[PDB]
Amino acid sequence: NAFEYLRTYVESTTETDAAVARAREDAAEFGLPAPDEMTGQLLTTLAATTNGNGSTGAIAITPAAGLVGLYILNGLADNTTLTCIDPESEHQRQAKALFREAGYSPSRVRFLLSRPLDVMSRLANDSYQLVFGQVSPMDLKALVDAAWPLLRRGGALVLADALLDGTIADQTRKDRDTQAARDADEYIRSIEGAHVARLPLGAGLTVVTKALEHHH
Amino acid sequence: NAFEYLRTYVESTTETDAAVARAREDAAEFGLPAPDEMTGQLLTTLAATTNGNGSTGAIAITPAAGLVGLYILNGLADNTTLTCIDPESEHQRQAKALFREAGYSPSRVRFLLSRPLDVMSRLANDSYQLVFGQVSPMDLKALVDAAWPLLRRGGALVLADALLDGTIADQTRKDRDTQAARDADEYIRSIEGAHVARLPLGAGLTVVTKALEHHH
Repeated sequence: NAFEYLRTYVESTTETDAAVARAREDAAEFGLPAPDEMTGQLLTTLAATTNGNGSTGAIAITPAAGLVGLYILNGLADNTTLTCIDPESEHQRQAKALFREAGYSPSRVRFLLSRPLDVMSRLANDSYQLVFGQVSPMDLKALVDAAWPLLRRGGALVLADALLDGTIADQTRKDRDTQAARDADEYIRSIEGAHVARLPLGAGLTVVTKALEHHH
Repeated sequence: NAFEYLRTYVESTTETDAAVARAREDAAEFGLPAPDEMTGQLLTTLAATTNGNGSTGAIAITPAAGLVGLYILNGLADNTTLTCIDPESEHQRQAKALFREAGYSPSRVRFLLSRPLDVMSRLANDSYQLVFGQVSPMDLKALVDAAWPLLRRGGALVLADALLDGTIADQTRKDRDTQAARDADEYIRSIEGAHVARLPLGAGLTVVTKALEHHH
């Protein structure tokens, strides 16, 4: 109930961006998983707060990198890049187009036509300040193991719909997916030197940031 | 409906912290406004992601600075301080005690026994990476004007319950408060070089971070 009145007021009141609205329309036309406006604003916040200094930039692992990427590019420091990863070629065309239409230079974005877990093995460790992942619950754990090394301290890994609306921790709900999402959550909460925040956005967002060195 | 199952699973699954649980019990015993566990985790994330370099640290403006402060201290870099602000002396005793009980050194915290809007005039501009405010809707605008100058670029101002559960933008709802919260929201969305994210936490959280310099 109350979630939607908040959503409605925030959505019906956020100044519309043409490039963003276009990317949201495109994603919907192709049936792609697209984080809502509130989740995107939080992506802009993290891209803006995370440290661009010494950072290559951000990584967006999702079929709809255009929508997500636009939110990230809004906050990211100019001397960093957005690296998008998806194996589908029309998704590469879909993304580069949206960036082109928005006023973005090609030098700010990089698209890797690959399966996420295959190419992350080819990126530099400790070089990224932000990683957004939109994957299947069965890939969550692998994505965490793949992304963690790439993340810099003060860096955040953002996992969309990772909580399956709370579906997890439910006797009735036996499922290949629910069980994988449950193991991911339990696994994520077990890693050391990580800050875990699980928020009421989309189907439940898990953001895990790499802790800085602490005396306490 | 779905918000609580997510909340329940996340709350019932977040590894309990003694110092934090104590601060949450204390706040409840004194009837103080206390952000839930999910909002606190997001505070840790921002304290961890924002830049401690060249920053004095964070500011917590709230009657329950102990609970809020503990979440912030978890992420904040060691070479920064948490500045708490409240005019009530038992709140100062309440906070310093909770920090003392948690393993925190007195050098990491600073308490200013003052009314927020009176003392912010006495702090250094462009020196803070994070400011959390828990105020009345009638003080929101003034808090933004007071906090903005103190915030560094890449810095975030976090305003608790600023959306009044979406209550705003409602013909029926005439009110001294709703009208002030509405003007604050409209005013906040008008400032330039600011990233505004409004999220479904508490009664509606507004976080506005100071944008970095952008060519785009």
